[PDB]
Amino acid sequence: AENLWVTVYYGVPVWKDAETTLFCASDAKAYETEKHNVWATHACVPTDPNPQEIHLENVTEEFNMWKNNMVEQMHTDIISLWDQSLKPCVKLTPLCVTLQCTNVTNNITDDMRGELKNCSFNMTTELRDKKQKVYSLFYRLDVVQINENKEYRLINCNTSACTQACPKVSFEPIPIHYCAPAGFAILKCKDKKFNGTGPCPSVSTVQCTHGIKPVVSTQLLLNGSLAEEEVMIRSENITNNAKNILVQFNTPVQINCTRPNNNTRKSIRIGPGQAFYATGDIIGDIRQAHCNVSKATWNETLGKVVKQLRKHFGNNTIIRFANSSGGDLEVTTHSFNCGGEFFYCNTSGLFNSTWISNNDSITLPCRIKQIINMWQRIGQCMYAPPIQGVIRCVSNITGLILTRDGGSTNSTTETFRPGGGDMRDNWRSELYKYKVVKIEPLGVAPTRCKRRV
Amino acid sequence: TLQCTNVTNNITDDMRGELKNCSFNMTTELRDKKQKVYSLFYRLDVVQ
Amino acid sequence: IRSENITNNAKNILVQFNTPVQINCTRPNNNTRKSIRIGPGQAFYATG
Amino acid sequence: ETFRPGGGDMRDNWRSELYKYKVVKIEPLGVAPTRCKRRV
Amino acid sequence: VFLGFLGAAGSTMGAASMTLTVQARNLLSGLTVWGIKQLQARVLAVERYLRDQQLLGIWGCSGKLICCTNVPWNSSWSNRNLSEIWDNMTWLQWDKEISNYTQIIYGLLEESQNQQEKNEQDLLALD
Amino acid sequence: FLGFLGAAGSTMGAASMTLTVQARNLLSGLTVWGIKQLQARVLAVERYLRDQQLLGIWGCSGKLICCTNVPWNSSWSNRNLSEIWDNMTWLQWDKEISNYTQIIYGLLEESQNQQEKNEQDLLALD
Amino acid sequence: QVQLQESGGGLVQPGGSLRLSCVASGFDLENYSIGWFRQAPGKAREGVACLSKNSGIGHSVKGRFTISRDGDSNTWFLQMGALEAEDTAVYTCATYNRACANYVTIWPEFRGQGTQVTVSS
Ligand SMILES: *[C@@H]1O[C@H](CO)[C@@H](O[C@@H]2O[C@H](CO)[C@@H](O[C@@H]3O[C@H](CO)[C@@H](O)[C@H](O)[C@@H]3O)[C@H](O)[C@H]2NC(C)=O)[C@H](O)[C@H]1NC(C)=O
Ligand SMILES: *[C@@H]1O[C@H](CO)[C@@H](O[C@@H]2O[C@H](CO)[C@@H](O)[C@H](O)[C@H]2NC(C)=O)[C@H](O)[C@H]1NC(C)=O
Ligand SMILES: *[C@@H]1O[C@H](CO)[C@@H](O[C@@H]2O[C@H](CO)[C@@H](O)[C@H](O)[C@H]2NC(C)=O)[C@H](O)[C@H]1NC(C)=O
Ligand SMILES: *[C@@H]1O[C@H](CO)[C@@H](O[C@@H]2O[C@H](CO)[C@@H](O)[C@H](O)[C@H]2NC(C)=O)[C@H](O)[C@H]1NC(C)=O
Ligand SMILES: *[C@@H]1O[C@H](CO)[C@@H](O[C@@H]2O[C@H](CO)[C@@H](O)[C@H](O)[C@H]2NC(C)=O)[C@H](O)[C@H]1NC(C)=O
Ligand SMILES: *[C@@H]1O[C@H](CO)[C@@H](O[C@@H]2O[C@H](CO)[C@@H](O)[C@H](O)[C@H]2NC(C)=O)[C@H](O)[C@H]1NC(C)=O
Ligand SMILES: *[C@@H]1O[C@H](CO)[C@@H](O[C@@H]2O[C@H](CO)[C@@H](O)[C@H](O)[C@H]2NC(C)=O)[C@H](O)[C@H]1NC(C)=O
Ligand SMILES: *[C@@H]1O[C@H](CO)[C@@H](O[C@@H]2O[C@H](CO)[C@@H](O)[C@H](O)[C@H]2NC(C)=O)[C@H](O)[C@H]1NC(C)=O
Ligand SMILES: *[C@@H]1O[C@H](CO)[C@@H](O[C@@H]2O[C@H](CO)[C@@H](O)[C@H](O)[C@H]2NC(C)=O)[C@H](O)[C@H]1NC(C)=O
Ligand SMILES: *[C@@H]1O[C@H](CO)[C@@H](O)[C@H](O)[C@H]1NC(C)=O
Ligand SMILES: *[C@@H]1O[C@H](CO)[C@@H](O)[C@H](O)[C@H]1NC(C)=O
Ligand SMILES: *[C@@H]1O[C@H](CO)[C@@H](O)[C@H](O)[C@H]1NC(C)=O
Ligand SMILES: *[C@@H]1O[C@H](CO)[C@@H](O)[C@H](O)[C@H]1NC(C)=O
Ligand SMILES: *[C@@H]1O[C@H](CO)[C@@H](O)[C@H](O)[C@H]1NC(C)=O
Ligand SMILES: *[C@@H]1O[C@H](CO)[C@@H](O)[C@H](O)[C@H]1NC(C)=O
Ligand SMILES: *[C@@H]1O[C@H](CO)[C@@H](O)[C@H](O)[C@H]1NC(C)=O
Ligand SMILES: *[C@@H]1O[C@H](CO)[C@@H](O)[C@H](O)[C@H]1NC(C)=O
Ligand SMILES: *[C@@H]1O[C@H](CO)[C@@H](O)[C@H](O)[C@H]1NC(C)=O
Ligand SMILES: *[C@@H]1O[C@H](CO)[C@@H](O)[C@H](O)[C@H]1NC(C)=O
Ligand SMILES: *[C@@H]1O[C@H](CO)[C@@H](O)[C@H](O)[C@H]1NC(C)=O
Ligand SMILES: *[C@@H]1O[C@H](CO)[C@@H](O)[C@H](O)[C@H]1NC(C)=O
Ligand SMILES: *[C@@H]1O[C@H](CO)[C@@H](O)[C@H](O)[C@H]1NC(C)=O
Ligand SMILES: *[C@@H]1O[C@H](CO)[C@@H](O)[C@H](O)[C@H]1NC(C)=O
Ligand SMILES: *[C@@H]1O[C@H](CO)[C@@H](O)[C@H](O)[C@H]1NC(C)=O
Ligand SMILES: *[C@@H]1O[C@H](CO)[C@@H](O)[C@H](O)[C@H]1NC(C)=O
Repeated sequence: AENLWVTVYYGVPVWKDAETTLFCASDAKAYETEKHNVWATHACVPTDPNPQEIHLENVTEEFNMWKNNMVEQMHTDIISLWDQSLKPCVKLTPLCVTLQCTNVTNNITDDMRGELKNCSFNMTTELRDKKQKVYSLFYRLDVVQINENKEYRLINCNTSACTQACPKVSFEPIPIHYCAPAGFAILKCKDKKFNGTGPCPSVSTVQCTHGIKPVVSTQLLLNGSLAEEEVMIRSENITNNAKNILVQFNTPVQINCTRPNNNTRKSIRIGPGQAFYATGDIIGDIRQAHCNVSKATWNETLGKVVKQLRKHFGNNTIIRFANSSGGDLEVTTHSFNCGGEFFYCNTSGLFNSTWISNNDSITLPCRIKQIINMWQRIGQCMYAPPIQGVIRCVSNITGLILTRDGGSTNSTTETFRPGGGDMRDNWRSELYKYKVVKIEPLGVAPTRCKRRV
Repeated sequence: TLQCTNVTNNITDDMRGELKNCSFNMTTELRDKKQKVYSLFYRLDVVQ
Repeated sequence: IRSENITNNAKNILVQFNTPVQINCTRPNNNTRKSIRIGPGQAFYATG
Repeated sequence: ETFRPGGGDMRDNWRSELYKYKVVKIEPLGVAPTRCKRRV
Repeated sequence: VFLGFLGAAGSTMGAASMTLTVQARNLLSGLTVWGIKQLQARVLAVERYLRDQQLLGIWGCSGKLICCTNVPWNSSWSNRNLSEIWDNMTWLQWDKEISNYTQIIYGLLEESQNQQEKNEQDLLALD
Repeated sequence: FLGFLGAAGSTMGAASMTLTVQARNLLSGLTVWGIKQLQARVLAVERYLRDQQLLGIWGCSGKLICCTNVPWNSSWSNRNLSEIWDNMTWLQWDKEISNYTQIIYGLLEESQNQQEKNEQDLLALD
Repeated sequence: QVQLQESGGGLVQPGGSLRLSCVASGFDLENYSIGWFRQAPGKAREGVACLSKNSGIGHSVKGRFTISRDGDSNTWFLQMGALEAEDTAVYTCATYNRACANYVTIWPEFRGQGTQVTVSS
């Protein structure tokens, strides 16, 4: 009692905040009958058949969404898994001879006037001696005029050269789990009214994350994870005009679309072993790909979003939406992916309204590009090979990345326009209720012991 | 095969010879056309 | 004066000084580098 | 006696800065006699 | 029972000193991506565990979980009642309170252990 | 106070006080500076584990001074007592006994085994 | 810090050209892209140029105005030609989003003070 003596305790529940490297855990799904994936999960280990979560209590731990290292750890794994899966296949440099292109007039519609082009050029055959005359169909977004049947040129044999995508693999996303190594724990906040930089007095611990799809989109999140109750508004600091507003939906909105044009890929040879799959002969009419959304759902989802959003900007304000006002070609237009073909739809029929304080469907035209430059860098691209038949995609609009304009002193004319930028807000919307903690077990405490000799 | 000639632009007897004009054909960014460029090459980097 | 075995004719004799001996030099010219195109992306910078 | 400058292997520019150094592996275990006996 | 990793992290210190085994049993569980990434952590974890074990062994300890020791409380680190410490706070609060008095303690413990070793060694001589 | 290897010039008698200093840091802490560095962080832990296992099997595990059976044989070194512990350094001791440190490592193991069997049978009998 | 320092203002005879430029530092001009303002009395704010990072593209709202850069030097040159009577305003250079997100409408942070450009015979 009157004597107080130190005592060393091992393995007490004490943790600190730190950073480390997490690893794969993907569902097996047999995986023997697989057509490979660019996000190769064969290197990843099999996952737990049933993850177990332990509910904590009495503990309130502060979180943070905008200063999380998990996001920056993920963005250097998708890129690294992308560069690794484009190395062992064709590396076509000899495709930028002076193309001699002309127009196409095979039963076209005035909406798709121009666009497709009949290009014709010379290639080196498998023998290093002879040359062959080939022809192809090239979209207007992949050829530029030179020397102003005028000669054209691929937009890319001016700054870089690109490797045609490996034709066996597919761009299908698959769920992936991120699990921490031994000696660390994954804290997860289970409160339904989380708002970003705020403590969760319900935090539990989990073996590791739930399956999260590495989808890629812009200004409209697709196939995301919804939220309970009502739509949620998150931001870094919502008083500024240079910070995004990551809206999260409650009731999903279905969007679906196709490419109504038959396409027959044809293969030609450019060397020993290597092949080049170019498009030729569109069998049928010529129409433009367009995406349909249901008006009866958007007409109420925008209303719910504005009702929730009017909290931070006063009650007597006129919220007004608008379309993107300019920028790059990846930010100002929807840029999703659908079965190996990259659409660039033009969303200006949605962000069109004005809201005061007191069956029909919407169609969005689209364009197709083949010389993609995702993971924005300088010195790479990827010729996406043409695919046969007509593809259809049905997708789930659970999100929005609106940004403000403001700046015009104090008034009530708040306008919101969609906007992207860094492709890091598509993963800060799925890894927001997680943090990684390092356990420090050794501890010291006073008690009534002596350690008699 | 470089085609090279001498340099006689305000030369100094200590640096006689040495530098050489050298013209040659180079492939442009397109795999079809050829340029015609020139450069100045020291006498220690070219052989007859 | 350091050496591996200083009585031989095939072993270096490393000498370490006491006071530095300053040495200057410069190249009394202006070369201007021009850039020409080799192919897709690559460039070659050649004196001009 | 005539002296002439001369190089050779590109290894005498680093034998002039790493000359008063060496690396040693420390072996801790030791044995010595003293006046005990482990009492059971 | 109330098992699981970090299960009693919210429980009081009185009942927290019963699951020390659970929180210490799994401290050592076990050229493309998912390659050297795993191997960069599977060595760090081993090094951390070995360092903790060596630190525990330097003092008069390594029985394991609970270990008595000399060097009494300085009475200035915490002017709190014993029942105050052991029945109302949690381990996280205790760490926050004594996060920054430990450095001298980590040397006091080892010097006490060395003194005890010398006492035993020179006592085992005259007999 | 002193530091790492600070008593390596001190006498044997005063050297057996800083054993903790020279024992606490045996576990300190692609491209070049990649796998080459990673080799050392594995070799060090392997050496430390081997040393601990040796300080194990003999019967000790308390580290530092741990004095034992297997009485000294005069054939190894016919010297006095104060001659060893007050006018020598550990390096000189290693030089004197370097070839004889191979039979002791075998005697200690069997002594420990005998002690363990004696204790076990004595305990299990009653 | 990041604040932008501008220079090159003056008076122009209709049918001429300018070399407006602005230079800044602050250990953070790697995440941002620098564009330009345009404010005439009685009118709102517009945009004139935005040199987007990640693409090197030289977006502009009118054909005459072009933005440009040179090497690693932290200076940006706005080249304008064939000015008319309507190009009399206050020109400011500010920092926009990393991919030149919405301009000609946004009001950015880390903005400059602004030179003066007047046109008349
Ligand atoms: C969001 O999730 C939906 C649901 O999985 C994705 O739609 C799916 O897209 C794939 C790829 O085009 C479709 O697979 C294809 O199925 C056809 C018919 O079986 C088959 O012939 C093809 O070889 C290919 O396997 C899948 O059917 C389709 N799901 C449904 C219900 O139609 C969608 O792609 C996801 N969003 C994004 C942006 O990827
Ligand atoms: C695009 O161009 C190709 C070749 O320039 C056209 O193919 C020609 O089709 C006619 C009949 O319509 C044949 O008589 C020619 O022999 C074909 N050319 C060659 C080189 O074989 C093609 O019709 C054009 N249009 C489309 C839609 O492909
Ligand atoms: C959120 O953003 C607002 C932007 O208005 C920040 O307020 C500005 O803060 C800077 C630096 O303190 C001042 O120079 C400005 O005058 C402030 N603006 C206004 C209108 O007051 C605010 O500080 C940000 N919040 C946080 C936590 O950083
Ligand atoms: C998205 O595709 C789905 C399925 O093709 C469409 O849903 C069907 O729409 C028709 C309209 O005539 C209904 O008769 C069907 O009952 C619907 N299917 C189901 C399962 O209910 C949907 O219309 C498409 N999206 C839009 C905006 O039209
Ligand atoms: C956003 O919407 C506006 C108007 O709805 C678009 O402005 C038109 O753009 C076209 C394309 O150059 C012009 O031909 C029209 O004259 C413009 N109309 C007006 C009234 O200015 C604008 O292009 C849309 N932005 C995007 C990115 O789609
Ligand atoms: C994106 O969609 C908008 C919405 O229709 C397009 O804006 C119209 O474009 C046509 C094309 O000539 C013009 O005639 C109209 O005046 C435009 N405005 C309206 C209200 O219809 C726009 O052109 C599309 N494309 C781009 C690149 O913005
Ligand atoms: C190196 O070669 C160039 C080109 O062959 C020479 O430049 C020529 O200079 C004369 C006058 O001195 C001009 O009339 C020619 O038009 C130039 N050629 C070209 C292609 O423009 C140059 O004189 C030579 N010598 C040096 C030292 O540069
Ligand atoms: C240093 O170099 C001298 C060379 O002059 C070595 O002396 C020679 O040793 C070889 C082998 O023992 C004899 O065959 C020569 O006859 C010796 N030369 C003379 C002049 O006597 C000397 O051994 C070298 N030092 C060491 C330590 O090896
Ligand atoms: C090396 O020393 C020589 C001689 O001292 C320098 O040559 C002089 O250069 C100056 C500057 O052009 C002339 O005014 C003198 O007439 C030169 N003297 C001569 C040629 O005897 C030379 O500049 C020095 N080089 C350095 C310092 O880099
Ligand atoms: C061919 O298409 C181009 C599109 O750039 C158009 O300008 C041109 O008028 C068209 N010519 C014919 C003959 O269709
Ligand atoms: C392809 O090569 C032939 C060789 O006879 C040539 O006549 C033709 O113009 C070439 N086509 C081009 C350069 O588009
Ligand atoms: C080629 O790329 C450069 C950028 O390096 C660009 O400025 C130019 O417009 C492109 N097209 C040409 C030179 O025809
Ligand atoms: C989240 O809620 C907390 C509650 O105090 C508030 O301080 C913080 O600013 C909020 N963050 C937002 C609205 O982004
Ligand atoms: C989209 O809707 C239009 C008219 O509402 C219809 O003609 C078209 O076939 C639809 N497309 C898809 C893919 O649903
Ligand atoms: C597209 O072409 C294939 C093969 O010629 C054919 O089976 C299919 O019916 C075509 N699609 C349409 C919509 O005509
Ligand atoms: C649909 O949009 C109109 C136009 O702004 C609006 O008046 C109406 O309230 C919307 N529908 C709902 C259910 O809010
Ligand atoms: C929305 O677009 C329609 C035509 O698509 C147009 O009549 C209307 O004016 C637009 N909304 C606003 C606020 O201008
Ligand atoms: C889209 O949302 C609907 C409604 O909740 C859901 O049934 C469907 O599975 C979602 N699509 C996905 C997850 O691909
Ligand atoms: C050119 O330089 C070479 C260098 O040896 C020399 O032999 C030759 O005479 C020179 N000729 C002229 C015309 O300068
Ligand atoms: C470069 O090519 C042209 C082709 O017309 C040729 O006449 C000339 O001799 C070449 N230059 C050389 C080989 O130095
Ligand atoms: C260095 O000095 C020692 C002193 O005994 C001498 O034996 C040795 O030969 C010397 N080494 C040289 C001069 O290289
Ligand atoms: C050499 O060339 C540069 C390039 O224009 C020029 O500015 C400079 O004045 C010239 N002379 C010297 C001594 O640098
Ligand atoms: C949590 O807090 C309550 C309220 O004081 C307490 O009764 C309980 O023992 C604490 N621990 C657990 C595990 O519930
Ligand atoms: C521990 O907290 C701060 C951090 O160094 C220190 O200033 C303070 O003095 C320490 N606590 C006490 C009670 O002295
Ligand atoms: C070194 O030798 C001297 C002379 O015998 C002795 O006094 C001293 O204690 C020794 N040790 C140290 C650390 O100086």
